[PDB]
Amino acid sequence: ELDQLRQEAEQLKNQIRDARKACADATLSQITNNIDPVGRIQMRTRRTLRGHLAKIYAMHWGTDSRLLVSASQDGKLIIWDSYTTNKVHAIPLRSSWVMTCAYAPSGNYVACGGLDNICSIYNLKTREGNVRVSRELAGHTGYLSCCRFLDDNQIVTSSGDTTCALWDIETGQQTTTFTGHTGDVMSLSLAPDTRLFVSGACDASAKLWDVREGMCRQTFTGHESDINAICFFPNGNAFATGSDDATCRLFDLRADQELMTYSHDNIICGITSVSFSKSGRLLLAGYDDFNCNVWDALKADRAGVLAGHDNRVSCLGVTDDGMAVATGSWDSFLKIWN
Amino acid sequence: VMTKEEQIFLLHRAQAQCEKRLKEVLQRGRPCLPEWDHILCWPLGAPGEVVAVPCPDYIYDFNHKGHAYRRCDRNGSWELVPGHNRTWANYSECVKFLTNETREREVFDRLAMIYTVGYSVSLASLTVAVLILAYFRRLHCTRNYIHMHLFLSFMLRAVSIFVKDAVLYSAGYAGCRVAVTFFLYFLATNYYWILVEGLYLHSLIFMAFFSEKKYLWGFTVFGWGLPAVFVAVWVSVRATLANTGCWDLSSGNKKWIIQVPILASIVLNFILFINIVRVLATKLRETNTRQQYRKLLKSTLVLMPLFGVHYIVFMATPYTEVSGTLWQVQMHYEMLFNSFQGFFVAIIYCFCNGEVQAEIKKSWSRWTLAL
Amino acid sequence: QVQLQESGGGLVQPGGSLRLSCAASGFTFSNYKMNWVRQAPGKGLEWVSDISQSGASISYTGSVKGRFTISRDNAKNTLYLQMNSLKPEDTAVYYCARCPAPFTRDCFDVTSTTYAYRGQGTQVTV
Amino acid sequence: DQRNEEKAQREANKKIEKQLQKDKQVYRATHRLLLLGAGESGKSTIVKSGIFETKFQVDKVNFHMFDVGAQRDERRKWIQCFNDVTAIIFVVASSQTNRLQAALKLFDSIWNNKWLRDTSVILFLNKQDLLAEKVLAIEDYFPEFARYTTPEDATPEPGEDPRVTRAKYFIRDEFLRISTASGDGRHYCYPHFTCAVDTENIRRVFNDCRDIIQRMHLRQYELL
Amino acid sequence: AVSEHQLLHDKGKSIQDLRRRELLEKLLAKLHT
Amino acid sequence: TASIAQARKLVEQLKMEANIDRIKVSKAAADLMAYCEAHAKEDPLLTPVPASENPFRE
Repeated sequence: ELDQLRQEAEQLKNQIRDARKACADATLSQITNNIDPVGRIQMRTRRTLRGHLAKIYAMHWGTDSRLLVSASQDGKLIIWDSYTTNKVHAIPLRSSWVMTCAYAPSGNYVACGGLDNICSIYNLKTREGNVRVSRELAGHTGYLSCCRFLDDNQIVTSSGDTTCALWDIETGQQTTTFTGHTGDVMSLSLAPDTRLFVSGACDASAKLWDVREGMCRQTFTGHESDINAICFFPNGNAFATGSDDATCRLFDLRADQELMTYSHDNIICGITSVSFSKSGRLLLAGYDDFNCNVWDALKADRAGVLAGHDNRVSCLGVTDDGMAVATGSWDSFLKIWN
Repeated sequence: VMTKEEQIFLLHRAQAQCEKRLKEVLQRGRPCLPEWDHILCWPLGAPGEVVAVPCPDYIYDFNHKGHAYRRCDRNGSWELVPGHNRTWANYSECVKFLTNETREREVFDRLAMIYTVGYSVSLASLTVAVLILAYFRRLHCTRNYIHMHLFLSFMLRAVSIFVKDAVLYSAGYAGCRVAVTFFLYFLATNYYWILVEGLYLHSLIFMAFFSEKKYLWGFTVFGWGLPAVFVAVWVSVRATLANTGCWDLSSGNKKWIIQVPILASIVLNFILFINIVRVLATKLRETNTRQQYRKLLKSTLVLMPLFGVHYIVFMATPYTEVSGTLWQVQMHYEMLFNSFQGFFVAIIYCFCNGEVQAEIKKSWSRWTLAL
Repeated sequence: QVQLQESGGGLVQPGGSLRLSCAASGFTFSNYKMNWVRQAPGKGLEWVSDISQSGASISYTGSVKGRFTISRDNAKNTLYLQMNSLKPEDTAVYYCARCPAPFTRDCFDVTSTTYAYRGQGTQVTV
Repeated sequence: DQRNEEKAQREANKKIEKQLQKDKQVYRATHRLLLLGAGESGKSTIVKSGIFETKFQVDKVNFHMFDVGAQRDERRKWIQCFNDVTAIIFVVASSQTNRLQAALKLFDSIWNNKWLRDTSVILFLNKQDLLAEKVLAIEDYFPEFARYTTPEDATPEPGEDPRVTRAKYFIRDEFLRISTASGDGRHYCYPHFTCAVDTENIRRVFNDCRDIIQRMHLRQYELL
Repeated sequence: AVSEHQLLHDKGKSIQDLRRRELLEKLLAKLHT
Repeated sequence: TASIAQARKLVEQLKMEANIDRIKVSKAAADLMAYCEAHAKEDPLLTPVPASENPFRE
């Protein structure tokens, strides 16, 4: 009875569509129509960070807003002091095709990973002093696209085998495995409370997961192409996605709907990175046209354009205190704006 | 080669000998006694003779085959010119000789104007070029470092020519010599930086795998160091074996210390130019028509001023008479090309380059949006 | 939601004809390049035909040139395939695949075993 | 007074840069290759975990070859990593289902990708003995073979059929039909014919890489 | 021969030749005419 | 046959996510608007900071 299951699934998705179209009593634009506009926002490159030989695929801020890690496909992790533009560490990797890097909230660990299907975990605060590898977590089938810590003992990884995983670093084992994406899972973002996370794959679908119940809660559609970036809203009741269809979209977790699209007629390049401000009123987005637009989140108006990279920007991150935004790009340069 | 001071000295020496010979005659008929007329010593003559004296051998510009004539009066004195308090003489056979007529003065002023206009244009363009290349950090390559050194060499060549023909042509002192030394050194460094760029392109193609830092320091020493060596040897042999006045007058076969290495650089760079055009023809043929030849021609013509292949036309020409047409065409050609070569390099490699144009456009756009 | 549903398959007397159709929903049909793939029983997914954004460029595989015809209707959001002079070697389930990203001259992974922007298929058995 | 704390930072940074310079000079001296192919294509014959790494040295020049082992057949997200390589080695079995047309479609997508516009391809058309012994024993799958004629640049070895030459030159022209329609001088295609066992392929990769680097340099000076 | 170096010598010679000629011409001035 | 298991697990997942209580979009928009308004003054990228308090160029 394959056809019966097909028609059951279609009846179910039509019931979901009916349940969603009854809760859209008004649009976000109709409610934020009277808010005063944010004003044109102009940032400047405070610091430019040089030292990487090749393209930068990943950066992650530290939780103290000074230290910053970056990954280059020449095979080096570098931890920078952004206030002084000093390289605090420089870690040689074993496989050069790094594609993700993360920073532990405690500050004693850094995780890399890429086309080797392994997530390595480096110890920065070691008894001797030089940065060695603590664990190499094998067990994925495809490349490692993202990874985020939870504590110094847990880490969630996203992969090209259509699977997210939860790891226990002391054992090297896979606690929970997350299944459901039919395409390569390209991004993650943890909630502020570390009880959920949302992932976006190359099937135009974002899914919400329960880290302790190990199950998928809601599924969000609306994009027309692959989802490259996901960032949570500052309170954990929304998130924003970037796609290859040159649009960002804003979804709600309690309405189970999409609220806003951030698109322009002169934008035909895909989106790489996404970030919210500390207030959540601006949405920063990096594009393949080497720029970074700054949107009004409560509206759909562009408040500024960060210009200055001469290749594909692939990385964004706003600090925990909200002082700076840091961009990396395929021109092997990091920039800090303010 | 024959200075005014040397001619005066020879006249002094000739007078001293004339006076000694006169004393021997004066202490010993009615002949006309010998006399010094400021240029030649007349011999003892007999009354009534017309005394013919071969033109002096110590007067540079006189006809060495002529004779001067002086009339000896029958009364034992040299014949007088009627109405004048002077004796008669005719020197025409010695001097008719040298009546050549100066014209080349202009040919020299015209040359000066040609190259001063050329060097002014080139110097302005090249200062602008070095500023453009130095400001934008994206244009910092090894190639652009060698270009910066080439531009600096051009500018110093122009400055040295200006200082030289302001100090020397408004002698026998220190500053004239320093000016000439700086002129020669900066000529040499410009030629050798042309050769360095040829060698760098040749090694980028035919070696294509080499350490940039070692080669960059080696070329930096080759471009400013070997000139130091042979200009030092030149001032050393000057200050000991010639040391005559300002060192601008050629002193006997030791101008080759500075000139052999330059001509060697010229022939080497021509060889490398031919080799580069050969590899370009090969590569454009293996791409797969007359767009072929148009592109080959454009590449050859843009390489033409960088390797400096216009020097090989007249470098084999020896030192020629100034009154000759070979001198004329050579001087006009080489002044006009040497003075504008830096302008050509500046245009081709800093204003018509794609990278510099994209960079100045994006900077101008961002600073237009800034206001 | 990206949705592609094909229609028109059936049983055809060898030598007959069919007109397959593909309705698309969830995206701007005019920004993409569209495809037909094919899965014969026991064999892998092969490629039949593409068409550009405006139907200017059209490519066919070797064994369908002269027989198949592709066409778009951007106002009606429908893609077509006209199969003529059918052979027993054409018995396969036919899909309507969409290239992943818009405005791109290339598109990659259409004949992959797990491709997201592909319909569920329709059966043609000659 | 914490210049005590800042001079230690400057010292650590100085040591990091003096090591990064050595890493730079060993990075830019090495060439990187991406070995790409299909199943049963001879990609493993040329070699003789998501990434397999192969290190070798021809004429004192260090090459670094990579082969994607444990990845899925999606490719549109991890092939963007291998821009900024010297060449993409592409292996094709030139001899059930049409694998030749699939290799053609993959070559077309690699050629026209927005990020691989600057990367060139060393095309290896494998299995020439099989192609020969099948042609003496192609028109069903490609209707323009009967229309095709052997090129003027046909240079077979002494002892070759005039009809196997035509098959292999047809396949080469079918790849050059794609590589010629776009790019106009930013990336190139270097097609070659290889059998099962022959050791000239390493020297061929060496020569093609030399040509690629030379063209890069002549383009920096705007002479090509 | 480098043109700039040769021109230096050629102009310097011309200056010296004129000055030498001026000496003999001033002497010949009254001696012959 | 594995398609059968795939389809039925898809049905069970759709059933799990089809019964969840939703609030109206007006309410969620009001919540996001309120959060944006309550933290407008604590945001350096939206309200810039005096250069004495900016740690990146003083």
